[PDB]
Amino acid sequence: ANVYLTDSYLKGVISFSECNALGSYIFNGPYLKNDYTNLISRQNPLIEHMNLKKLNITQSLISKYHKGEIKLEEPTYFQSLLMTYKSMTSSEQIATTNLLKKIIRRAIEISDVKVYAILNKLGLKTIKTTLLKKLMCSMQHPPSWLIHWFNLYTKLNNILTQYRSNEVKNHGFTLIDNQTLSGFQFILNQYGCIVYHKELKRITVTTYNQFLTWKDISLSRLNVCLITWISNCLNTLNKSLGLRCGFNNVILTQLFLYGDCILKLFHNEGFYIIKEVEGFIMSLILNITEEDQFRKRFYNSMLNNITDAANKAQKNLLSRVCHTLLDKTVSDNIINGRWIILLSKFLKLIKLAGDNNLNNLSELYFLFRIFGHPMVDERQAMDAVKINCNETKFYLLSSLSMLRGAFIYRIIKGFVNNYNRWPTLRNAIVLPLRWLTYYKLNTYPSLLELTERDLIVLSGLRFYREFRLPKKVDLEMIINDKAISPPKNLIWTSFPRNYMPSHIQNYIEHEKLKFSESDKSRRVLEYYLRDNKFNECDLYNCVVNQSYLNNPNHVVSLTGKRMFAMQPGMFRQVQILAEKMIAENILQFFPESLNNYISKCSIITDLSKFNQAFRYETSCICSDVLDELHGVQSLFSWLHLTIPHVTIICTYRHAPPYIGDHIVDLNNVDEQSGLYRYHMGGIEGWCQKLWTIEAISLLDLISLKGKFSITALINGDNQSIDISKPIRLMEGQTHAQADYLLALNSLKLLYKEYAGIGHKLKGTETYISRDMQFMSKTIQHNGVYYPASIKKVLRVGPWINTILDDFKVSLESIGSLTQELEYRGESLLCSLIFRNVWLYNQIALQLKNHALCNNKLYLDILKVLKHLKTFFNLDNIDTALTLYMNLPMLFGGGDPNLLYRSFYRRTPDFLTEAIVHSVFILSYYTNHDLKDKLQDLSDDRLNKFLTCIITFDKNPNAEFVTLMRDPQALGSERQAKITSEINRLAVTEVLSTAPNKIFSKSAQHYTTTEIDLNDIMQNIEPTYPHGLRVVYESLPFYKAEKIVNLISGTKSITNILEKTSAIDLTDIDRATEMMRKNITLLIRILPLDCNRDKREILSMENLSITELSKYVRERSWSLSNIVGVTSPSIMYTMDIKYTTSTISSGIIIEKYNVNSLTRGERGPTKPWVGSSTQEKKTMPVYNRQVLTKKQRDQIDLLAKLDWVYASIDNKDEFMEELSIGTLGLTYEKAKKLFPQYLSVNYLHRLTVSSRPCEFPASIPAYRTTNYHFDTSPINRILTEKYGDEDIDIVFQNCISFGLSLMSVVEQFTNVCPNRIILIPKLNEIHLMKPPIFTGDVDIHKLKQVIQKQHMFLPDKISLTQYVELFL
Amino acid sequence: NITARLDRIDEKLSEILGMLHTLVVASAGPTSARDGIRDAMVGLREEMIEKIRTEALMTNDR
Amino acid sequence: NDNITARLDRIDEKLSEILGMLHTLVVASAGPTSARDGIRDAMVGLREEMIEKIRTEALMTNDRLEAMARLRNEESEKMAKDTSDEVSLNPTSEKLNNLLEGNDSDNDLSLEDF
Amino acid sequence: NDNITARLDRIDEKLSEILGMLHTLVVASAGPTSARDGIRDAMVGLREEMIEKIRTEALMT
Amino acid sequence: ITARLDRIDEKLSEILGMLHTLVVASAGPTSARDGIRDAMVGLREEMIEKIRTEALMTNDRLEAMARLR
Repeated sequence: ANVYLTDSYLKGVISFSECNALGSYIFNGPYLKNDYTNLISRQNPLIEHMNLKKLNITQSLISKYHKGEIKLEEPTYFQSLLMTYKSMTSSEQIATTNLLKKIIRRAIEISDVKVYAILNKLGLKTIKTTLLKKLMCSMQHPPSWLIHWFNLYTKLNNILTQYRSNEVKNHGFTLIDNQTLSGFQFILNQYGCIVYHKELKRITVTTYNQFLTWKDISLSRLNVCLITWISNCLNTLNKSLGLRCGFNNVILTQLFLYGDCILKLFHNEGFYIIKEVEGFIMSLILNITEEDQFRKRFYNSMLNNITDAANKAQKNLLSRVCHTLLDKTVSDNIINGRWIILLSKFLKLIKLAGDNNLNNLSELYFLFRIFGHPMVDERQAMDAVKINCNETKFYLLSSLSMLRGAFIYRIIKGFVNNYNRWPTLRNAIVLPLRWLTYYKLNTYPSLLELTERDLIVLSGLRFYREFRLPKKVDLEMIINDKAISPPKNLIWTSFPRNYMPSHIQNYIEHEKLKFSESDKSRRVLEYYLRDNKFNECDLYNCVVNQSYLNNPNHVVSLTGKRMFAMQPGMFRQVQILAEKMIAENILQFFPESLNNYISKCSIITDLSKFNQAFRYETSCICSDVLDELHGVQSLFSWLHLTIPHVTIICTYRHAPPYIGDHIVDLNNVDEQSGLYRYHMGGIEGWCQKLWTIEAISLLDLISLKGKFSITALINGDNQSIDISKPIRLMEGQTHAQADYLLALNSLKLLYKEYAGIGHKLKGTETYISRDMQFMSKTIQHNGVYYPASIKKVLRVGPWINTILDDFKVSLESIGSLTQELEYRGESLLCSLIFRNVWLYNQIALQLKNHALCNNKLYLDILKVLKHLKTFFNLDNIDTALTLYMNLPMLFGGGDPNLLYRSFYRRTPDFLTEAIVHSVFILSYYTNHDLKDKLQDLSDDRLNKFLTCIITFDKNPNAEFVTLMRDPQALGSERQAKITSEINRLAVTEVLSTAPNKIFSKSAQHYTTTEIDLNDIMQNIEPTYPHGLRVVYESLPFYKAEKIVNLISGTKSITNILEKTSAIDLTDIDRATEMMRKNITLLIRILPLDCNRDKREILSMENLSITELSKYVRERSWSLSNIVGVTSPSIMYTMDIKYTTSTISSGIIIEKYNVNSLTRGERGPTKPWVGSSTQEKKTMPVYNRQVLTKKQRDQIDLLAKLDWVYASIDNKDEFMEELSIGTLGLTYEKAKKLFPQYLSVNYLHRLTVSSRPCEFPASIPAYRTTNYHFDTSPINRILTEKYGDEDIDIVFQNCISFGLSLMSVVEQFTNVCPNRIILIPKLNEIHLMKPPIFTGDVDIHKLKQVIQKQHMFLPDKISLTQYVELFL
Repeated sequence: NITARLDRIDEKLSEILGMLHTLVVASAGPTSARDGIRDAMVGLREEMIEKIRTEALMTNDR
Repeated sequence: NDNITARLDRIDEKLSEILGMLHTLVVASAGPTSARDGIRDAMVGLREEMIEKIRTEALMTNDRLEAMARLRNEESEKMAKDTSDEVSLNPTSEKLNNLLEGNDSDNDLSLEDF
Repeated sequence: NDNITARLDRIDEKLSEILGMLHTLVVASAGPTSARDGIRDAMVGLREEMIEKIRTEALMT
Repeated sequence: ITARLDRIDEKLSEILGMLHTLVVASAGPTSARDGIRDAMVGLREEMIEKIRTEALMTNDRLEAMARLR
């Protein structure tokens, strides 16, 4: 009763060693590399490889190979073969061309509804609009390149779909298909892929992940061609509709072909050359943005980088394939050196595609994930990092002293800035007399008056404990869905038994009897679930006692996923704790961890391999400061104290080491490829924030040594250094020469100091610039932003980013991904049409091919379409599908992107937005005017819809705990369910059987805790769901709920404690039932009898959509008043005008740009961020470093509760029990730590996770600078109607609407309007005054919730901790 | 004048202290943690001494 | 009294002598031994006695001459070329640049023979 | 004198810390296992005497 | 009298000697040695004594915070 659902997209990596093992066993020789993997695979092959080799088709192919008839090639040869396939003539051609014509026509017809709605609301007004009629005339003949990529993708996806379906139906199914892709024969499992080309007499062996990568390549190229065709047709109709980039697609297809030829000529090694082309595109960008010296230096460096990569690729290929079965596969164009002609032509095609255009050049970053992924040799990457991590570094003691002193100076300075005093010094007698004055005055000198001698003096400072370690572990930070490394003694369980020697197998079977079930887990989740002796103070005791030091169980496991490193559970705990302590205590002191001329330059360094150069002597001189600040020892120094004593092993399944007989300890196994010891620290990812703040300290030290200002910004593996220095210009020296000279000297100094602390910068990682802002992978020149938005939507396809192929999550992912063509690409129509192409594919074409729900979802959607045709009196099922694909997913429709999302990003009421979207969409059929007041005209279709929306059978169940979990929930089965609600009972049933008594006891009391949590706040007669969320987040049930919600997103929840990758049939049935109910929801929301023939149809005369939304939300919960949730929809409330009325009386958005177009331009105004008005709160004066972060978060939550619910009849008892239960203090003691809120309206100002903090527009930030808004004429109207009374209309969204509206009107009319005037509908705006809450909180139920889920309560503020608070 | 000489001597002594303390901290590396001598080179701190204090005041019941 | 000045002069002489030895002092990071059998302590000797150990293969380092140059506070030609005003092209990158510059179409490579 | 005496006292207190750090460096830099085990045993004795001292001076109640 | 500069100079001479001892004890393994455990200062008791004093000064702060409790 267990099925296996394989991947439809490349999620993992393509394995070099899996491919090598399979192909070496199949062809009985070294396939890709002469290493131990091929030998062990030929000596003792896996059962799944033996199954592939023993097939009849495989036996015949091996017979042909051993006779010399077919030639063995590398998977990149066949990638180039596949991406060229166009064999079959006129039959697949007519079929594919007809399918693509149909998809494009249907996508334009579905987009017509929204385009009509938008043009009718803006006042600009099967296909009704003229624009899309012209577009349908333009797009009725798909070009040959698009047809080519679509046909290839369709064939590969058909092969994959057939395999996945028959693999669900049958375990062990091997697909053998030589008819789908004509000419190729595929032999596909999850354990291997054998592709054989007959007329070329070529055969290759590869993996399932490589077939997934090939299908992803074909999909990515189809998506590039599709987006570019849509955009080019849109720009032919209107230069403002499409994207700002314009691509020739024959040049793009030639690019694809030439990259494929580079990957076929150079084998797997050719991805070096492919990767070095980002530098070429950046050089083409800098030839436009930069000045002669900077651009020339970058161009020469880039050419050297590309040719060095190509020479290294050639050498490595020739050295790898020399003693393998691929020795005769290297072309003569490699040794001829005539590969440089191919590379030249590829680069020339890239320069032609860029077209000397920043838009094309920034968009061309999709080329880097359009050619696939390389097979990464795991042992070889191990060996590459070994030489860097075993090298002895030589330091001047003064360099280490200055680095430690700069770190200590930044600590002192940030501590004085944030806490108004120096840190507590335990040896303050070491400061001469000049620093004693700073210490006693609680000040510090600036970096200018600072001296290197000062840093050397500060390096001698030691500290007392300022911050405290949490005593109880945060289970949210320590639990995840990744894998855990086994102990050192159980490290051989990471390889197949066939690949391990017999003595290793006997030793494993004997050693499993000496470890617990947590130490034999292989997963983090089950590592913690199986711990029958788990204690919440175990990590704290391990850190205090240094139980991680000299631990025999320590090992570092490396996996091909850039060599993702793993270690056992204890040490992973320690690593996560050190990183969390840094992130939450120290990163506040390092805010960049997120004359006649002043020279300026920019230096960009790659910090990806910065960790490998770090030793104890350089990182722990600062980790010791962090240890002293936390009263602990070696917690932040744990890496360079423990890792040098362990063994670094490559633990990929098909990359085992050679274990000499009689040797069974990993620390005794001979050092070899993929196995070495004495790793002198620098594991990637671990201790990353420490090394970031050390880089910031070194940058301050460099700024002090070079006497120039530095504005650093270290974002992950890339730091940007803005350097400024006031110079005096020499005789005839230009500003550019001065900037370049500053850049050169600063580069010399940066190199010198990094080499002082042991890091050898290389010319390929670092480049100097002057003005070009290239940070966070975004091109930004002269204030204008240049997006790479086609790169974000390369993987848009049917079953994307979903669990068990969930239909709804797939639609939502398609919409969310395709929305970046409008948010970044600044094209509403291109985003819309692309999204509709792929949504139509998903719904109409791929829904009948579900791997687990074979065609039940399609029959359900056909039922829904017939119901919609009967309800809305539509012509056929095509009109019904067009309507379904435009109805909101809240009501059961298939539209993931509501219309408000095109004008502002956030909203405080999803129900009003869904109703407004439905009104705007149904105006396409009812011919209602969106510029008029709602009217009854002749058509009761919108009347019927609204009647069905407000009329339903009330059926509330657990309303308060549901409004706690989701303050915007509906109830009475009026909305679609999500997987966390459907799966949570299964999660708790599974957790109740866990050996860990924390999870077990929290899951056994889960139903009763929910029943009590529903009773706590059930008699507070005005219902405030956001205050309910604040109550819910202050209780320990919230952490349990987060753990359960994390677990419920897993595949096969029931098989979590079963040690299997299979999926239980009960999980499949649960997901199937959920999908079917979610699909057919729109039948139950829109009954054919309208649910009321006694109550007549609703009258839309003087109808408020917001009053209707409030009524729906209250009736669905059978409550009387729900406050602080319903808010008007600004897209609906605002009437759009372009001429000044009698008196303005609206929001006036004006264009300050002088041109009639503002896309790609910047204006004088400040960017619009959103940034809702914040609270007014008085912070009490106390020592906050004495409290942990969770304790201060709990204090903030309890202060918000004292603010919102200050008027309940039980407030003293409520707050007393909350303070005793969650903080351990009495209410009179805890209240002295509460921020006191000066804002009267908590319905406006309350800050919850369930409320948006910012309200941005659906427009890039650079573009908001072109427009000026004026909310003065609307203020007088709002104050003459609601004088000094608060109302529920959001201001930030009202300006976001106007800005995005200016942008959209420019898109649709090819001219930006001079002004736009938003006139509000006053009947949609209501008062939002904070209520007077009546009723008593159930104190018994509150304390029973606290007592049942006590295992997740935070640390209590001690007496020892409370006395230190006010010293 | 003698006070200026003493203040310069104190500055030089502070520099020597910084250098020698950086040396002490950098010399307490992997081999000192392996040999169990690192807390003698870096010092005892708040958490370990609190552990000592608890061990000292709950021996049997006192 | 000419004695306090002599005392302070001797004191400042010894202080300068201590600070000189402290500033010519090089730390070699702890790492594997020669026989790859364990880790050796961090070594701290004088700058010349450490440049001699880097020279005489006493401490195994990747780049002997560049480490010895950095310790000697001299700029080796590798970092004089990494931070140089002009970046010179390799012969391979010279040929690639000659191929790229100029729409002379002298590439002349037919992809169908591939 | 006030300034002279205070400065000389601070100088002596700095020299004592210098000598202590040098004692640490010299004792830990001696690289046989003998000195390492001696430091470890002295550290187990220091913890024991600390525990007993905290106990005896807490017996004031 | 300001004749404690003699003691200061004596301490500086001790520091110089012990610094030379440290830089030879770090790397004098081959020719400055015929066995192990060279003739040196080897006085770990002052190290243990400074560890004692510092741990006691930290315990004093802990005990003061406990007294305030």
